[PDB]
Amino acid sequence: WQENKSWNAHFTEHKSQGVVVLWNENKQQGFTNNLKRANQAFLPASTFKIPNSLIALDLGVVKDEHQVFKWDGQTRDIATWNRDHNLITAMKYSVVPVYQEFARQIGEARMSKMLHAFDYGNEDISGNVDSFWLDGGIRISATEQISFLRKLYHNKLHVSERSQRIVKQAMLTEANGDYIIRAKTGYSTRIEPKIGWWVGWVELDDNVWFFAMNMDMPTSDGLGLRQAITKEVLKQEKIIP
Ligand SMILES: C=C(C(=O)O)[C@@H](C)[C@H]1OB(O)c2cc(F)ccc21
Repeated sequence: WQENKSWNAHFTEHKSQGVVVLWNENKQQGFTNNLKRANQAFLPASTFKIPNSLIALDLGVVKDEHQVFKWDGQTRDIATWNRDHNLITAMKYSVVPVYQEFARQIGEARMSKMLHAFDYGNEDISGNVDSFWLDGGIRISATEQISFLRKLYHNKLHVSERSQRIVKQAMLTEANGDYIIRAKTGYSTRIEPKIGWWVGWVELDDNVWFFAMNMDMPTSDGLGLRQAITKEVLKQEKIIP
């Protein structure tokens, strides 16, 4: 691991504090601006939609990426949640109530066994089966997110190849002729410290760069900084133009 404190400039530019962790897959080398915070374990919030999706698909709770999960008719504050979703749109709009229902169907015994099989964070699902990743016991660090994502990239998690391919499709965030980003955002507001996450990877022609960042997020106004700050680091490191 190498520490690169120069990336703190990108946080300071926005009156923010946080960590970005990068992993160069070809070279098996990691870089971060803060070795301590890189290994600090936090609630995953909606980054948990990655493992939750994989488990739901492997147990048949989700049949495929086209299956429609009808809105339950309860009007919630995020307007895009107040409609029917499939796996692609539920990931895109981070539709908590869809994933809460998945978790109830999975159940606590299978959820716990799956997170142990995935070596996921502290493997502790204490709390409500349908909210432990928001206000229960599960904690994961940025470097732990990378370990998990590397297994997903290589189809090495303890679920089917199909489930892993479908979730990677559903993680698609950005693509152009220079790179592909597959990732998931998170926003942990229920338990201090309030933080934002962005975790995933950048596919290049001849390498993949895994990333996991989190940052203090005292209000929702800064959510776009999750991606912006990460992209400043990726640009500095010549991973994206
Ligand atoms: C869209 C989001 C994101 O891009 O983060 C957020 C708002 C969403 O996704 B999660 O992180 C999560 C958790 C909650 F308890 C409530 C809402 C969300």
